[PDB]
Amino acid sequence: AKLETVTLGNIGKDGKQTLVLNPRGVNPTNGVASLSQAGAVPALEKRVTVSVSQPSRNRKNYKVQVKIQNPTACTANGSCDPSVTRQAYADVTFSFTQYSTDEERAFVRTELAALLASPLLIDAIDQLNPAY
Amino acid sequence: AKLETVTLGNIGKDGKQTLVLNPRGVNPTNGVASLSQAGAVPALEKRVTVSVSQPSRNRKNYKVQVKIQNPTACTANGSCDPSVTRQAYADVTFSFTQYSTDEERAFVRTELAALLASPLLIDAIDQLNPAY
Amino acid sequence: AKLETVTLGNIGKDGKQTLVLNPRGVNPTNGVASLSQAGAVPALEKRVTVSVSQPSRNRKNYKVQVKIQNPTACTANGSCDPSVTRQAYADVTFSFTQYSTDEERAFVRTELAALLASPLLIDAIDQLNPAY
Amino acid sequence: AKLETVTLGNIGKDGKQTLVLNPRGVNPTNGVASLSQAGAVPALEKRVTVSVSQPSRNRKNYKVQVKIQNPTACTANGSCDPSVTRQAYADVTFSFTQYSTDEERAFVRTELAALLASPLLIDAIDQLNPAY
Amino acid sequence: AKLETVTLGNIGKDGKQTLVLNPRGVNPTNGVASLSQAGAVPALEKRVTVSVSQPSRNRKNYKVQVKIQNPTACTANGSCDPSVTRQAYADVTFSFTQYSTDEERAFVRTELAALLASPLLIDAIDQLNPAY
Amino acid sequence: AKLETVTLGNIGKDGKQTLVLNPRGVNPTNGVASLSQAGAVPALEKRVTVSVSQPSRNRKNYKVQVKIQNPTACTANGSCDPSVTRQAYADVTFSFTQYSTDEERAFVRTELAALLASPLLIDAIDQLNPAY
Amino acid sequence: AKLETVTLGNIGKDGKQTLVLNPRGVNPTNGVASLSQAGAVPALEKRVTVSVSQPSRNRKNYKVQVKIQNPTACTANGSCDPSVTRQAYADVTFSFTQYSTDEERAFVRTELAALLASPLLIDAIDQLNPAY
Amino acid sequence: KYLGLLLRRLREGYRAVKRGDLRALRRVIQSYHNGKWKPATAGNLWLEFRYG
RNA sequence: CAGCCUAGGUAUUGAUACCGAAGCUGUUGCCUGGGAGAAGUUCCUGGCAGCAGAGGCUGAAUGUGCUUUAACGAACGCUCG
Repeated sequence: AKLETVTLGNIGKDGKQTLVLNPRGVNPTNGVASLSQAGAVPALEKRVTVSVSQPSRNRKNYKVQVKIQNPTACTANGSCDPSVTRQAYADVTFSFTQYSTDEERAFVRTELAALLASPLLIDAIDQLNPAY
Repeated sequence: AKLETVTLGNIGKDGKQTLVLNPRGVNPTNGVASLSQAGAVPALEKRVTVSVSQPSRNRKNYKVQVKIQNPTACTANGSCDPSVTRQAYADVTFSFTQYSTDEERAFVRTELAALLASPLLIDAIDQLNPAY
Repeated sequence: AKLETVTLGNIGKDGKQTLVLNPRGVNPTNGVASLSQAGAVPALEKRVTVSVSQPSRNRKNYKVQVKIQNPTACTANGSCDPSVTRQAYADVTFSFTQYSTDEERAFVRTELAALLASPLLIDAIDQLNPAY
Repeated sequence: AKLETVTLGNIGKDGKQTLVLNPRGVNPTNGVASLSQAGAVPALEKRVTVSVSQPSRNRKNYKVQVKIQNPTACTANGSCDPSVTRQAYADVTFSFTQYSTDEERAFVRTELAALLASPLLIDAIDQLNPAY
Repeated sequence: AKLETVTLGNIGKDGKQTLVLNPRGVNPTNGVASLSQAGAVPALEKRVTVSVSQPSRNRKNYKVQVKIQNPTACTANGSCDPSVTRQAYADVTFSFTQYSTDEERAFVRTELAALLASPLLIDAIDQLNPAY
Repeated sequence: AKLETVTLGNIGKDGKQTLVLNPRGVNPTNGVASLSQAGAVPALEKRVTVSVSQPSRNRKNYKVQVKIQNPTACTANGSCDPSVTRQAYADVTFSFTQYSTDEERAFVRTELAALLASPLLIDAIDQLNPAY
Repeated sequence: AKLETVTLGNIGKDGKQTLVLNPRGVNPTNGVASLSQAGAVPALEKRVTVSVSQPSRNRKNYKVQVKIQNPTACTANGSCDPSVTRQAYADVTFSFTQYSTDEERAFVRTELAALLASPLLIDAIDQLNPAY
Repeated sequence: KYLGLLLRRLREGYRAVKRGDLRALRRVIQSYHNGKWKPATAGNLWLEFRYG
């Protein structure tokens, strides 16, 4: 799982944009790999983090955490660089046991991946419509 | 956000299986819709819950939740009923401000999807390997 | 109500199975009639209870009970006995006034049968789907 | 099971009446859905209740309840209020174990429905004839 | 009371505008159906909510709440999307008792309707003129 | 907001009756205008009260209140003077901001009116049908 | 057996700090109780152990012991694990003859309290100065 | 081995607790005081095991 | 306050058995954790106590605790006819 330039192709409403998160590094204090889209302003960039927690003595459960942050520009008609106004967050935490299995791990991965595309979650996040 | 049967195809490590989750009863206790394997017994085994908490005092900041759970069970050589030996589960969340816009919500959706499809997360998840 | 072997047809999911319930007589203490389906194993026999309480003192509470039971065993490896491992219960209870009349009593019956066939209870109990 | 106008026909002795029950929604407390007959006086509306509780602890005991209420008033002389003087009640309760399957469950329903249609309960409750 | 696209005809001071509330859903926590005008930014839509509270053991009186909120955009000349500035509240609360009648309730309905139309409330709301 | 006779036409289920409301005294303890049936005694039965609460340390933020009270009474067969056996009533409360505009206030007014005129509210009120 | 919550006040020189001590158990060997602050950390939780003895053989006088621990809880310690750096011991020991009186005990009790409250002992316990 | 012996004596005390008895529970209590300890009142199971 | 019960909760091989709180719902505060964007903060997850949303039936106090506060038979007021 070595870090490197991640290029998400088609994403968005109409599915036309693409994202290029460049490789920042890994905070070692918490074992967190990070990726950012190309820019200059730390406060104005789409960011993603991946972390892999092994079964601690007080946990005994494997954890994978993946976060995504996207800030709004709301650039003003002058008067300085833009200002962060809104911040979209997404967080996923997958969890297994020590005798976990590759296959059902990938199974859960793909299950959630296709759920994210199914029309239910579409209008559940898209239009904020309660599942109903 | 209508509830119905969802057939997610191209699932798993090689993306060949398929899962059909049929609807359930939308939990009055917390307003959360539920989907489950086509059945019969797997209907009470596999679960996919979806909820959208509206802005409130704790919530500001709409909060969308998706919890997927897959219990692995086995039958001992002599038993009859299958007992759950393992339990898979993952939890995705999107917290979105009151002024959020639907375009960016779907961007977040598609970004999370494309990352889950990215080799990086399949490596760190399916193989449980810190990105290094 | 003379007891006789009752033949229930067009039953099950697809409505093609049949049940032949033969009288088990009446309990002399409980004053309740019982039927059971013909089988080799008395313990594996689908049973059917019916009770018609008489009006008590000062309230009269015209009361009827119907207790249907259905077992399902699974002979374990090495066990020479099909131990009942599973049981389904269904108890219906009708309550009428001392001035109630055949008309609405029959009405209520037909109502309950119709709902029990209706789509609502159908998915309410087949799939254990809460109604919302 | 989505609530909707539930229309049951062919009821009564003759099987020529029809009931149209509209959705009354769900108690957020008991988590129970409710349906009512459309009429002028809500106190004089035929009501029907559907409840399906969730797994309990350590026995887990899936349960479903249906309550049928049919009132009937009788406007007394000098009284401008059709006071409810009669009430018919029918409580149905299904108990399944968490190993249950929709096969057996639908088998239960159909058995109950056909039993409610058989001459057995016909004479048992239409005329309050204890069975023997 | 099936939810549907509400197409509200001429309204406003001169009565030339038309509004389209698409059905969002029904929060079960308090059994409240919600409609919102078609848009993207949840913070900037006109919405309505309807609740029908049944007679509790603690109140024993049917309640019907109709809440309406209208936001004002006050979009700024650049720098971000508009901000909620003004917030028009309206809330109607019909109450009736268990032996109430449909004719009575419709009477109250149309009564409020035509008073809303009448010159009095016209100047009492539009002009904030004290009834005088 | 002048007080005078209001002829409220096309009322009730069929929209055929009419209500003539003649003015009352404005309660100086609270500054509320009142209207009552044309009489005679129903002037002491039906009531329509109107209030315009101005900004304050609590109000800022005008509040316009319109309360409607209609008691249904009957005469016991042998009594003379009718007693109120029933009481319907409703209240509308507009909360308008200081910089509110008559355009917006009228728009909300007509919105309420026509929603009250809409199928949704008619069956949510008359039949007390929750929106499902 | 002491099972009482003590809501202390006037802590520190400023006298504006307050504390609460909740019982934690009794030590059925030496007649000792235990009380602590609300929390889950040794350093953040202050200890109060009272103990009362009775004559058996080794001594002919009572003993009222009181041990209070007020550990200094440091926030920044390399992680979110507030540890202890300065342990605050406060040991009080009494000895009363079996022919003493509740009056005499209260006398010593109040004299101790008053000396502690006066500016006499404050200078020797806080500023650490001898008797000039 | 001495640790094992200690744990065995503790297990005896706990089994006495589980079966339920106030006087027989003192089998181990007499193994430390080095003296004929007499009772004073009616004690309790968990009380005579938590720190006894 | 005491008791009585149940409407419900419960389980049960059905029959039978405990309780009346049940139960969940939300809310007040106590609120730690674990993980962590990296935060001039938002997100993942968690527990404790309290409040409000089951019900009535019967008797006791009219400021509160309790120990001679009592029992018998007539008269009086005083309800009835």
